[PDB]
Amino acid sequence: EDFYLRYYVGHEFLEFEFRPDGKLRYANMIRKEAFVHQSVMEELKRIIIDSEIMQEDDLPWPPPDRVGRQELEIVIGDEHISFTTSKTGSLVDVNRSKDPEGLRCFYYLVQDLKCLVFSLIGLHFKI
Amino acid sequence: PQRSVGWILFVTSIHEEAQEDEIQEKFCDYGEIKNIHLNLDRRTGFSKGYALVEYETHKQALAAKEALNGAEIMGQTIQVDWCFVKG
Amino acid sequence: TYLQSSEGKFIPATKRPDGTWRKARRVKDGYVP
Ligand SMILES: [Ca+2]
Ligand SMILES: [Ca+2]
Ligand SMILES: [Ca+2]
Repeated sequence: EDFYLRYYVGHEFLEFEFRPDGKLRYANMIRKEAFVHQSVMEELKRIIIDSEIMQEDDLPWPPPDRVGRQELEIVIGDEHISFTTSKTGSLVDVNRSKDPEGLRCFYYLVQDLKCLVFSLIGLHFKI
Repeated sequence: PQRSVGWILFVTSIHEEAQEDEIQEKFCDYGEIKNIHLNLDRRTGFSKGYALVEYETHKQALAAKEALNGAEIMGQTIQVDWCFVKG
Repeated sequence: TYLQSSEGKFIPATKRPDGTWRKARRVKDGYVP
């Protein structure tokens, strides 16, 4: 079952990617690389599936703005998504869109992904 | 496995209502814990389900992994693995 | 919106533009960001 995940937000920016083999690439300059155990990949997939983000559509969401943009690409098996939006620094910004409920699922999934990546990179490289 | 700039374990299948003390009480016996990241699901207030645990040495992390994989936290079986591996 | 059930409060399910439904999610007792 194929897998891929990449998240981008931002030339100031933050970017991280998980390849199928567990390779984690991080960039924010600060560029880190490390291979995570299969248990980490398993947990990542569980979080993604639980978020139901794969069933969302970004059409109603705000397009890349001037303050910045966000990109979320995910592939799980035959399913895949490629979202592009403007920055979403808080819930007040989410609740100001046409589809606030859908955008909040995106906001929270992104928050969960960042928390996991920050913990992995931060503790591994003592950043 | 792959050591960090300490040695890090990745714990999964952690009960949603577990707090940091659940981790500390289970893992403190096998060595000095440098860091515990029991990440919260900010949308629900529950623990997301995983934790990173860093011991000072490899012997400690190995001992913890061998004894705690399969242990129970709040009645739920946890899995304990190395967090990083070599390419 | 939080809808309290007999076991606590939860985030109610919502309908997506495509007609499908997002699942309801329980929230920890006494929690609010
Ligand atoms: Ca406790
Ligand atoms: Ca306790
Ligand atoms: Ca048991």
